[PDB]
Amino acid sequence: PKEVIDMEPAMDPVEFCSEAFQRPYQYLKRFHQQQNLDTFQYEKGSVEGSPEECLQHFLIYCGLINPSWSELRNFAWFLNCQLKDCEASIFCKSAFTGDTLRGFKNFVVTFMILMARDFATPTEEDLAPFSLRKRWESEPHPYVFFNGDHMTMTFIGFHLETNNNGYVDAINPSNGKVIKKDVMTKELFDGLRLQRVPFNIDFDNLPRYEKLERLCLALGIEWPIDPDETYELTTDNMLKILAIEMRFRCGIPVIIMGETGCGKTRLIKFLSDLKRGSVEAETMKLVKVHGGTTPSMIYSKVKEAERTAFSNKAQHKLDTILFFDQANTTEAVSCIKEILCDRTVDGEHLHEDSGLHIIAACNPYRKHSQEMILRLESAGLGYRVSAEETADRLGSIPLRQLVYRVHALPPSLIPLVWDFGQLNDSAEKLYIQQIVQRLVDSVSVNPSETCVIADVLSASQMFMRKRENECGFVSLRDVERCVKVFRWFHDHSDMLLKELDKFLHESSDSTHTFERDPVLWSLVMAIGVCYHASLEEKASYRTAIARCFPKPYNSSRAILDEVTHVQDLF
Ligand SMILES: Nc1ncnc2c1ncn2[C@@H]1O[C@H](COP(=O)(O)OP(=O)(O)OP(=O)(O)O)[C@@H](O)[C@H]1O
Repeated sequence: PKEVIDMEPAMDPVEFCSEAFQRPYQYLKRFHQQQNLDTFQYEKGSVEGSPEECLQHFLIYCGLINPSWSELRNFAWFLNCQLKDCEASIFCKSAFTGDTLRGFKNFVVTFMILMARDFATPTEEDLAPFSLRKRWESEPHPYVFFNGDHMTMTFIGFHLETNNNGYVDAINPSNGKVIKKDVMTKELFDGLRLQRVPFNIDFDNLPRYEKLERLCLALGIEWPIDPDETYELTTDNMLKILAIEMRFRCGIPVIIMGETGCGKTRLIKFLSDLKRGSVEAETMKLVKVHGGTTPSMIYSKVKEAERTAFSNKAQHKLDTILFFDQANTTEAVSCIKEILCDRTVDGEHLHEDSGLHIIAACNPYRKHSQEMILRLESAGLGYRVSAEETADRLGSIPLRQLVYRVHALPPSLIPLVWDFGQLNDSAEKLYIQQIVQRLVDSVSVNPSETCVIADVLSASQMFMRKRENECGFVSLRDVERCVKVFRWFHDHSDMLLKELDKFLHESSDSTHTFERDPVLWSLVMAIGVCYHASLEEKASYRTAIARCFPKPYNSSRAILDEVTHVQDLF
């Protein structure tokens, strides 16, 4: 649109005449100039508005400098869905019968623009179109939703704090951000407190049952039941799940941006089982996408997913989900593009009344450090094909040097990706503790040493992050692979220590003739095998992990001699 307004139609005649554009444009027409929206809107007709001026309105309220037609379509579709929920609620009639809820609808549209800023506004030289992430989940995500079945709403992701001029402003939790001055009138605030709206709630100090009730209301689930409670449900995860649900229930394609460390599959499975509750039908459908996947199997799997989608919907009245993990490593990433962006599989249209939501993932596009590139090229014999002559690149850089071998994400997906988070390590250690308490089975193993195990796991993870390069971003993937290693080492830690003492007695002096913990030595083995085995700067790791170790192995020499002794034992 930005490059047609000057020289000149532009809008689709059948789409302007559609409600998905007429309703947002009608509301924007009434709101651009200042009129009370108490009048009855959405006549189920076509207003005397022009497609050109409609495009002008959506441009001046889209904010981003150079929007494609896809981004305008996303904005308008999202805004239409949200205003449809607003009209479906009895709050317009609530204001009519209250006669003092004035200023409610201007706040409604302003907050709509805010959450649209959230949703339909994203944004090395060749990685610049991809790695340049202006907004992360470490940003304000003000969210409001209208719960269909009942008459209670949910205001998540922000706070309402009394302003100095008598008003109430949007203050984000855990810090001070004073965005959106003068958004509402105090009569709306009074009517809201008359309506007992759950506004300005810090969800970090609310019970699991109550937060699940808040979700089920927000997720529109009636008679909620709690399917899983072994996963911590923080505020940011709530923001993510509501973001996904809004995205795929309004119509926006939902591509997921994040690294392997972040928990994405777990969260979507959580959402799917919350939607399902107790039916035995297969709702979530994981698809493992990898660097040998060709379009035939993706097309076939999507077809079978839509088949099982009819199966679920027609005779269960349920909504299912199909998921793709790291759906970027395939040379057929664009196949995922036509699957999800324009709703067409292998040239065949995907039915909106079938009942199915497609969610795909993506890896972050970032080049390795030159230090580990030297490490790789020096791994004995160098690579067969050098970088200048590698055919499978994305730009001027081979996939061999990237942190994930990921091909160029096609356009019309860049305006769609949105990051889940970097796993800031504030909740990393808690998840590690949960894993090490769930899968170690330490009912009677070590009442307090489990804290030490989790802490040294987090310390090693921080060592991995506190270094310019990493193997493959094995964050929260090597820990859930090494808890099992630790459990195995403890399970056989009985004859191992006996053989250790025998070997050290029959082949060494009295220095290695001391008792060792069945756990701490097992911890030394787990760190030696999962983490200390791979990296080539082992001295630094030995000196930077000896801190979290207790008295027997306070230094690097102790850890090294223990690992070497066990290798010699085997
Ligand atoms: N002039 C227009 N007026 C209204 N909507 C438009 C206009 N042009 C495009 N759109 C909207 O843009 C959306 C995306 O466009 P479309 O799928 O044709 O993109 P594309 O350029 O073919 O995609 P890609 O290059 O990613 O394959 C369509 O669903 C359509 O509704």
